[PDB]
Amino acid sequence: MSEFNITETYLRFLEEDTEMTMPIAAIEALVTLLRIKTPETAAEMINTIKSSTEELIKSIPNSVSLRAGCDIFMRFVLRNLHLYGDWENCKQHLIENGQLFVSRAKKSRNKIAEIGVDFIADDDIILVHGYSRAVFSLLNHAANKFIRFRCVVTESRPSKQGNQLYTLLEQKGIPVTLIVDSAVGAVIDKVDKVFVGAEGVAESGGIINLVGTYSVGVLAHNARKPFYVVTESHKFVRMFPLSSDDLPMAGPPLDFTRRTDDLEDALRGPTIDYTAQEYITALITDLGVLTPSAVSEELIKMWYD
Amino acid sequence: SDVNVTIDTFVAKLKRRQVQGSYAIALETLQLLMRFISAARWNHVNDLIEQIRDLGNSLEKAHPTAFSCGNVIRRILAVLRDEVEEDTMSTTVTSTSVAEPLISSMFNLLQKPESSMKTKTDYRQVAIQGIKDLIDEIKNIDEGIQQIAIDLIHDHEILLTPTPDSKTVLKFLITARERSNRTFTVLVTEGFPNNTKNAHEFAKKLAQHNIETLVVPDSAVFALMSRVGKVIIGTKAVFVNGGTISSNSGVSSVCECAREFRTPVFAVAGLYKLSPLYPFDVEKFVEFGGSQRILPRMDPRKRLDTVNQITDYVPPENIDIYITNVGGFNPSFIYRIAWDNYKQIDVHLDKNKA
Amino acid sequence: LEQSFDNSSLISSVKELLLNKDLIHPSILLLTSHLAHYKIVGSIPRCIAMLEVFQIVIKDYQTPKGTTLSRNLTSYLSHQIDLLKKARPLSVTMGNAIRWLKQEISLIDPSTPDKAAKKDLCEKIGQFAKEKIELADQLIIDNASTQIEESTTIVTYGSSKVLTELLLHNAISLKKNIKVIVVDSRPLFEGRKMAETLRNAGVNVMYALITSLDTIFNMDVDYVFLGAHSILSNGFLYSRAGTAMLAMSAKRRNIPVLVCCESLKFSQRVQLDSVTFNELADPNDLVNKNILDGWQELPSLNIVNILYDLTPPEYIKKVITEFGALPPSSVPVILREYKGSA
Amino acid sequence: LIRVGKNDVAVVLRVDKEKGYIDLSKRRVSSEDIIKCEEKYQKSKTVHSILRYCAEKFQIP
Repeated sequence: MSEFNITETYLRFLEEDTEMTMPIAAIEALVTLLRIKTPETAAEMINTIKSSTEELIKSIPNSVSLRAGCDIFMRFVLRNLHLYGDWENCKQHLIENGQLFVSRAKKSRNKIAEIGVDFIADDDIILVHGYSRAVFSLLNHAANKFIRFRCVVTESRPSKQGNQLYTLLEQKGIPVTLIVDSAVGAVIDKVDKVFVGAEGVAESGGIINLVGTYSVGVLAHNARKPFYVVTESHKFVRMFPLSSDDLPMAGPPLDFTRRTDDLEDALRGPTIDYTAQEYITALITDLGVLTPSAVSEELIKMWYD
Repeated sequence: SDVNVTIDTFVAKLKRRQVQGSYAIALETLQLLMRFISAARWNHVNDLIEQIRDLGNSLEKAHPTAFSCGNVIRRILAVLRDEVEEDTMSTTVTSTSVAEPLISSMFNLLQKPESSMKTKTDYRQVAIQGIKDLIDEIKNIDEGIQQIAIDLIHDHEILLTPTPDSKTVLKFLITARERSNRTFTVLVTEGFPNNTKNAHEFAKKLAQHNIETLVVPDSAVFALMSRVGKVIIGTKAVFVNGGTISSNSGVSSVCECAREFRTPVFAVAGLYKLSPLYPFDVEKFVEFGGSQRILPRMDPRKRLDTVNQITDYVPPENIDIYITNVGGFNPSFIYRIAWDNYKQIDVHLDKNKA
Repeated sequence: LEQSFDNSSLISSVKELLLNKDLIHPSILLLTSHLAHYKIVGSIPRCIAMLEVFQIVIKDYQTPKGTTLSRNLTSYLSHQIDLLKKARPLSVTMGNAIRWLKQEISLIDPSTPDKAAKKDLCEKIGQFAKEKIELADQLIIDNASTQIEESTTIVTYGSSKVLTELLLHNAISLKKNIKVIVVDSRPLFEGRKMAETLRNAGVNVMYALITSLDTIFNMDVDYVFLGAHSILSNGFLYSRAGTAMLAMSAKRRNIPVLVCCESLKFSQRVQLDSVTFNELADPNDLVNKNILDGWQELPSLNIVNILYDLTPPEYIKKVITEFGALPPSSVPVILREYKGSA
Repeated sequence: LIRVGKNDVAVVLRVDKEKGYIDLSKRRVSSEDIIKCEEKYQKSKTVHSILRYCAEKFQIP
């Protein structure tokens, strides 16, 4: 009898497929929590799932996609707790709704492409940043559409993700180079469109993914090239920062301590930046193309009370 | 019947530029849809949305670069879609009707498990009264403009306008002198070779009501951009970004010179000019015209190639406010008016769901 | 006469209404002479003062002979409004209280014996001052206190309205370290009213002036807070003048700007230019044989002052209200979903 | 915010016999039952206050 906390349920099926990502894995674990542990009373169910979400955030704090999944699960159990079935059917009604995310959010990524293929037009040199697999889910259907384009992939120092794209869509058959991440300003005068992928959307439209998407965003603004971001609808999160600095990793982004003998010195600054709403200009979700004030309204309506 | 000849004679009228602008094509396609709904045989309302939607698909496929004939049909599809839900919830005994206008548009599609009761003919009469109040909305769009834009303009400010060919700016700039007594002047550029038969008529109509006017040419607008405090745009269609599609020319650059001098940019617009689409590829929503009237040499063999443009797009960044008949709105708050008058379904208005 | 802005008739400087047509309450004459002569107020102090003097003027009914209480009180109270209209032009905390008050007058029924009129107007306007003002401000404190780290600074402006209690709460009731910088302006030295209270409570206040605004921002500085008089339909702020210069300087030197506001204070109207809808305020105050006497009788001289001007919404990082944080471009969704309906 | 701390009446839907994690309900409360249980609880408080100081000043369990 599993306890669903850390790895007795969650981290097992992350090794089943390296295509499922973190937040829908969190959705799958949280629905299979109360799919079995349903002790016929509406009180301790919500206590169990709130305890489970807080210990799962307590497992890995610096992967804020997890917070997005573990909080839209609370929105799911709140709205499915609504319609007021007196808990007599909801013990069966909520769990038969249940797996509609793993039948729904799993097949959201081609629904992204079905509305985002009509962005990359003919002969567009494209800049992507980091292994954001929804961007590749758009680009796969774009190359299957037989449309002519070129791609440029940045480095993802120190998180290594930029080396994956050049070994991902090269074998699909797209002419692609791998620029280094510092060389954006000398090339973004030539890049037609730039895509990124978020690990979170704030309450105004923000990109909380990686090391330097604020840098490539402010390069996109002072080259006046359109800065799109491909995401999907399990990436909304309540966390609305105000600076370019989020929750810390373990200390401040500006360390000034002493290296003892030979410890690592690359990851000493920040690793997850923030982008304001001005630098993004259109984001892609399951809900269509979505201007950032629309994503602000969409995350302002389902989070108030 | 005698309705299938009418819908293609209106198609062939809208192909070959016999109707133009944004007012006239909207009134004509609305007249055509009233002729259609007066002779419809649906037997169920979900058949009627298909019978009104394939017509819209054929008519949008006929001529995509005029949007007033493509959004009135979406708007009446929305207002006929709305009364499905109202009737349906009420009929069910168990939960009746919530009757709440605003809903979160993400999540309710992510939990799906699957008297005057029907009165089958009422969809016909409610579509006819929707036709009638669409007429009674489009025919008087200037009232909200002349109500709220005087709150947004002040007195001793010289103005610029790059769209002379709009009746909205003409009626507003006449009624700003007729009732109110705010004196000013209006610089006006000509969109050569298109608005040069209109900008001079625009200056004539403003000199009849004698508001201090003067005509600038296109090349002499940057020198006079430092003097002018405000521009104003009488647009043709405006998208969910606020990136509008204008009249003849000029406005893709003079609005940029307005943005670079931090000069405010207005945009008056009727509510029928909206579109729940998106500028996917911006050149596809831009009507490049003919090369006849920009050099009348007609070079036979030397044949220097050339480019004309009868549509200038502005992005939402260059534009500042939208004066509509339902209030003033940000360029980043044009989506919600669209979803207040359209739905998620009729933006990919096509039977072949690919 | 080149811009002719000094002849803007949005304020009328006529005084001394001697007409005895109506029973003007002596307390409301005290309130108007307390507002217009020596300005001791912000916006929600004007709202609480107006609300708790309308409290007294409904407690002193004095109904006429043949007229029902549902058919006299709105005209009587509108003539009470007219003296404040003469005194100082109204806030949106004036207007969104008085139109709510008239709507609650409207739903009374002609059966009250003028004894339960207290129990459904006094208690209900006390519930208004509770709900739409005070516990809303308590939600402002409990929402904005999580967005201040310890050992930081705050640059307010003028007299705050709600966030004086925020600075006192984060100073004393949560004991985290904080260094408030208060800056104000000629002629209504109302930042000194914050400085006296905050330093009397014992927090590191460092007063300044807006002419020296550069050297504040060259220190260790972040988290500019701003009290609001109203927030327009676009996102344009509207507050005491001189706000927007430190707003654009604060956004220029890439440190965040916040606005502590509540949902009573959002407005339906719309403007984008600063000197369009505005208040001229008594140009004799900008003198204190003086330095100059008589801008009048000298041809070609004028003295102007402005109370209200607009920060553009590119500058405000975060408007905070009692429902939650929000970008300033998204204020019409709380104009339409929550104001009035709550 | 205005309602927290203040007390009211509530009927009980379901109860775990071995867990304190138990539900309450006040939509399904009639108007008479409010006054009846309020009188019963005022009765309860005025028979608790007469034994609280007795046990805590005579110092017994």
